[PDB]
Order: sequence, then C-alpha cells, then structure tokens
Amino acid sequence: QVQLQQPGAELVKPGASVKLSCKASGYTFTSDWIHWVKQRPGHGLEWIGEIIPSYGRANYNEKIQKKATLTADKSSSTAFMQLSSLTSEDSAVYYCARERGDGYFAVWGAGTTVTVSSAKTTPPSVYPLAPGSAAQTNSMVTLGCLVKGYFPEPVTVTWNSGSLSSGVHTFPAVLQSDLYTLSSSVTVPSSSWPSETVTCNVAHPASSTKVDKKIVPRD
Amino acid sequence: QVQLQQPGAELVKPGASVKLSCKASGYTFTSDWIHWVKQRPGHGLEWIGEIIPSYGRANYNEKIQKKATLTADKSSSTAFMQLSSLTSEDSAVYYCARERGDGYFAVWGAGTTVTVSSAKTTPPSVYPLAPGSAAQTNSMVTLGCLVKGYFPEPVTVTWNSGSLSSGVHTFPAVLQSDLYTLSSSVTVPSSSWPSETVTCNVAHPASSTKVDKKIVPRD
Amino acid sequence: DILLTQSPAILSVSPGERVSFSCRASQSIGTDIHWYQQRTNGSPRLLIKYASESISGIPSRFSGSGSGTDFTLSINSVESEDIANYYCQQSNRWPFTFGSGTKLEIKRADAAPTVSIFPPSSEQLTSGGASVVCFLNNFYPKDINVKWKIDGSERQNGVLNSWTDQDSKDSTYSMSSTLTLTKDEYERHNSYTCEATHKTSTSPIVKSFNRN
Amino acid sequence: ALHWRAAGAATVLLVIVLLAGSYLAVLAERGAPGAQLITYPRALWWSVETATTVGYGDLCPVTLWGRLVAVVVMVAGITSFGLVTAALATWFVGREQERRGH
Ligand SMILES: *SCC1=CC(C)(C)N(O)C1(C)C
Ligand SMILES: [K+]
Ligand SMILES: [K+]
Ligand SMILES: [K+]
Ligand SMILES: [K+]
Ligand SMILES: [K+]
Repeated sequence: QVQLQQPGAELVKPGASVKLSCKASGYTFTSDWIHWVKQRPGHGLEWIGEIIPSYGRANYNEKIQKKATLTADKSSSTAFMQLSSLTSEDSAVYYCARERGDGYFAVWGAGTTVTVSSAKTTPPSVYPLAPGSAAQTNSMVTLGCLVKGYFPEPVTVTWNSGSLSSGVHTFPAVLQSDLYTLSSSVTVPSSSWPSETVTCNVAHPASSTKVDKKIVPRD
Repeated sequence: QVQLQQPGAELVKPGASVKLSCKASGYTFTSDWIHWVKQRPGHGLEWIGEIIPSYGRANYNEKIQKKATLTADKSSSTAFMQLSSLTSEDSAVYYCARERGDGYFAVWGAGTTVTVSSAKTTPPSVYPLAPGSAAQTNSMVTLGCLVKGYFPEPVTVTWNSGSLSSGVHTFPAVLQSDLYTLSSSVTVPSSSWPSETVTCNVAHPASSTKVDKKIVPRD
Repeated sequence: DILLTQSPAILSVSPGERVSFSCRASQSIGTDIHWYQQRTNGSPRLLIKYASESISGIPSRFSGSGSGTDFTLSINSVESEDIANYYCQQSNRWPFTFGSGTKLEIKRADAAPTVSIFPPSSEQLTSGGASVVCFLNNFYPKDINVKWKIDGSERQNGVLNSWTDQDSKDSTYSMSSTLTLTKDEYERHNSYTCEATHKTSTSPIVKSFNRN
Repeated sequence: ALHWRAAGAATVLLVIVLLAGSYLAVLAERGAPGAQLITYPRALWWSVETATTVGYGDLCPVTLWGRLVAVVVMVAGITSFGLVTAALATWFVGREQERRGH
C-alpha cells in the first residue's frame, strides 16, 4: 500500500508560506529518516533536508537558501515541511522519501507540485474529441479529450479510471495568460467503439475537482 | 571595548629597526595566541608568526625572510614584534590578531602603518574648501578640506568628530617629493549650512598631531 | 604548506542578487576554513568560522558551506555595504594560511558626477601656495575624464588626480582633481574651469570661477 | 579502602594529564610544518583517544616533544584503567571470601 502520501498541489502567493505534509504507513522504525527533495521542471533532484521522527532532529542543505523548516507528528505518522516567503524560484515538485538509516531512499511520495503565482485557482473545462463524420477508419480509432482554462498545475488524465492504459498520450500543458491547456489521446480498436464505452477522468487537485466526460460519436 | 590597540604609524630608516606593540584587553586565557599579519598596499594578508603569552613560545613563517622577533609582557598584556634591518620591502600595514587556540582570528587590531624611508616626519597643513560666491546650490552642498605636505602615511580625516559619517569621501593620498596630499569631501543639506557647523578633524600619528579646521563660507 | 586558491579574483553582481565566493584547498582540510571581510581602509573582520558557523553581529545574509577541498561563502541579496575584499583562512595544518582574496563589486544604474570647484584658501595663499580642487562625486560607471582650463586654455601641469574604490554607501565612484600653482602663477590668471566627460552625458559637465 | 581511593585518585589524575596533554601537545606541534595537532578542542579529543589506547589515526603528533607528551598520556591512561581493573579484583576477591565465611 502507498507508503508515503502527499497532496497533489499547493498554490502560494509570492511572499506567503505553505506547509506540505507526507503521511506514512507500512513498517515504521525508530531508525527512520524522512527526506525532502526538490525538483524544478526539466531539472534534477535537489536534497533539501532530513528529519528523524523518533527523536525530532533535523538537518538542512547548507548550500541553498534555507526556506524550509521540518517537523514531525509521531502519533499520526506525518512529516511536515514549512516553506516560507516563497518566490517564483521556489515553484517545483517536492518529494518526500523514507530512508531506513542505511543511506538510500527506499520509497518516495508522488510529490506535491507547488506553484508560486499571484494568479487564482481555476478548475479545467473538459471537452470531448470524437472523429468527424467524414473521417474514415482502419482497425483502430483515436479519441481524446481537451482540458483547458485551468491553473495552477497539474492535472491527472486517466481513461476509464485506469482500466485503459495502453494507447494513451497526455501531451504537456501549455501556458497562455494565467491558464494552462492540454489534451490527452487514446486509441482502441475501432470495432470496440462505441459499443464499449470510453471515458476520460480529469482530476485537478488545486481545486479539489475531479470530473468525467464520456466520448460518444457525433450525431 | 577595543580588544587590541596598536600605534597608528612608525617611520623607519633603511637598515634601522622598529618595535611594534599590541595592547590587549577583554577576556584573556592561557590558551591565547597573538598573531601578526603583514599587508602590503594593494595586496593580500601574509602571516608572520604567533606567540603564546602564557608560556612565551613563538613560531614563524618559514617561507619569508625572518625579520621579526616576537615577545610578550604577561603583566601589561602587551605583545611585541621586533622588526630589524628594514628595507623598502618591509613597508606595509602590520596587524596583530588574537586566536583562542581554535584556529581563527576572532579580533584584529587597527594595524600599524610602517614606512621605511630616509625622509623626515612632516605634519600636514589643513586648508578649507568652501564653494565659490558664484556657485549655485540645490538641496545639498559640498564642502571639504585639503591635507597636504605630510609624511609618512597615514592620516585619518573625520567630520565633526565622527558624528557626521554619511556623505564623506576621503580620496587616496598622492605622493610628490617626500610629501603626500589628499582631500576629504562631505555633503550636507544646503539648508543646514552654515547655520549648523561643519568641521574636519585631521589626525597624523607619525607626528602625534591632530588638528581641526571649521568650514565657513567665504566673505 | 596548504595553498588556498580564490578565483575569480573579482566578482561583479547586481543589487539584491545572490553572490558566491570560491575557495579551494590544495589538500583536504575538513571544515577548517574561516572567512574574513575587509573594507577599504579597515582591518579584517571574521564573517564565518569553520566553513559554515555563524558569528554574532553579522547580517543573517552571510552564509558558508563546503568541506574537504572546496569551500563557498555566499551572500544572499548583496548590498553596497558588502563591497570589499574577502579572504579564506585555513587552520587544518600548520602554518595557518590565507587565500589571495576576492573583491566584490556592485553594478548599479548609471550616475552622472556631481562636480564642484573650489578656489584655494586664504590660509594657503598666505603662505605662497594655491591649490584649486575639483570633485567628481558619486558617478557610475567609474570611467571618467577631467580637463583643466585656465582663461580658456587647457592646462596639464601640476594636475594630480585620485580615484576612490567603489563606495560602500551607494556603490558609486568619486574622483579628485587638483591643480597646484604658486600664488605668483595663480595671480596672473582669471578664470579656472574644471571639465568632466562621462558616459552619462555627450556634453561635458563644467564648473569654473574667477579669481575676483 | 585503599583500592577505592586509588581508583578515584587515578581518575582525577588522568583528567589532569589529559588537559595538560592537550595543552602541551599544541605547544609542541605548532611550529612543525604539516602538523595537525594544533588547536585545543581536537587535541583534547586526541588525548582521550590515546589514553584509552583507541588511536584512530585522525590525529597524532609528529614532533619529538609531541610524541613524548603522547607517551605520558598513553601510560597514564593504561596505568589508570589498569588500576580500576585491579580495584575491581580486590572487591571481587574480598566478597568471594565473605561468601565463604572468612
Ligand atoms: S596519525 C594522523 C596522521 C598522520 C599523517 C601521516 C601525517 N597523516 O596524514 C594523518 C592525518 C592521517
Ligand atoms: K588498543
Ligand atoms: K588501537
Ligand atoms: K588504532
Ligand atoms: K588506526
Ligand atoms: K588492556
């Protein structure tokens, strides 16, 4: 079972501060350390610091400006990272990982996407994409769904709630005036549609809004 | 309070020898070491040697010619550096510093400027600098004072005995026939002068002569 | 004996930006490195000890990091008061040694010089001399030219100049130009002018005065 | 009881030797190029290192007097700890006699 649970996204205004969490389950020893790693888009992994819960001590990366403050709640098995006075530099994906005191990160969390913008949260509008009445077909058919007008990132597009993995492409979002846009595409055998349903599920954490939208042929 | 006190300047004739002092106050432990550092104009810091007062042992830099001899007076808390047969190479600012046996120089002295010349000590003549009767003004006014005909260096120019810090520039002296020359400048709001007095204090250690000179508008 | 390398020797950064000073040791010395700050005319002052330990009375702005052979001194958000020379010092092995140093340099907006011309003092003439001082204050960049004219004609003799290092109050530069003549030489002339040519103006900034 | 006074006396003496050894080591090593035993805090850790005979190799003297100081530390440490062992024997031997009547 998912060993480390982290919120999908956090929106923060320049100067403000946010507090990320990391809920742990599974085996827990007094010799455990929770780590926090920062990753900026297109870049690599940057170690932020560690916390020893059973005792409560924390150490931090000495080369980078210290914008973090680590704490832990022994009872609820939750590690917290306090980021303060955030700027555009601080936007990135923050992962937490668990090390059993033997030096390597056994398990990582899904990571929390943090965004430092002055903009406002905006859920995405999801529109269908069925072929045109004049579009011929082979043995395969391509359908997809459009997610636009949302902020901040990210969005998780699934097909038939994961049951449909192969054939899926979710293009990287694009920014245009405080609003992102992206499309996901799926491909199933033509003979199977629309006899067998095909729906796209779109989740957007920053607004706690997950929505569905079935893909049916045009009238 | 000033932990290490050192004389401002020493004039020495090529071949002769001088003895610099460093008076210490504040906490003094048996684990203290007094250090001496040499700095030539425009260049960096050069370690000369160390003395352990509570015992009296001294070690010296092995790469540079040994022209120093360190001693200490336990009773008056004073460390002494004996420089002998000095040449133009030896002219520089000599700092003394105190290390508590943990490797770093906690406190440094103001340093003693040593000059090895055949010339003679000469106190500086200080002349005023008030704008000309035809010089217009804005919200600020610029006054200053001229220090010339002195030797050896240095001279410490202050305004209103330090009470006037901001707005001050003391240009680097210039040498012309065994005599240095430099000017200091100050800027106060025009409305405040000369209703509020403005004087320049010039101290010249090599001659133990400090003098003042008020700056008043021309007749 | 341990050699501490400091490169680059000069560092130019803009107001509020983050700057980093490098110090490398010719062999591993743990965290036995210390940093010193030294402003123009002042004595060195401990900034960080043991590579990363804070000293009391030093802006929280200053930090340090590293271990072994590579050390860094960082200033988060620089500011004019930080213009100076920075030295590292090691205490791992005898004798203690210093780095050659790194000069910090701020890049601010252009500033035209505030020019001032001063006639010689009565106290000075009263002794056979006469010095006409001219100040080119708080300008930037540092490049500037000063020209002297006596009664319309350019003068070049008895003219000694002096430039200050980047000021720690506002990151500007200042220059002093001095024309020294004997009272006699000074007497048989009327107007003295001081001209400053600087990047901020295609036209020279001028200041003069008549001996009467 | 002698064996207990001695033990204690041996412990206060060892602490003296350590402190004096930290001081004397730095005095001896400073001045010798490449020497590492030159600041008091670590020198003190080194003396403890030596007296207990653990000798890690992260620090050690290189001058004649430094080494000589090192030998007094080793010997004071070995002797001191050896005396505790000896006092524990007198305690056991004494108690084992009581348990047998004598
Ligand atoms: S014993 C400590 C020591 C001695 C020497 C051979 C000089 N070293 O390089 C180390 C620091 C290991
Ligand atoms: K052993
Ligand atoms: K051993
Ligand atoms: K060993
Ligand atoms: K060993
Ligand atoms: K043994």
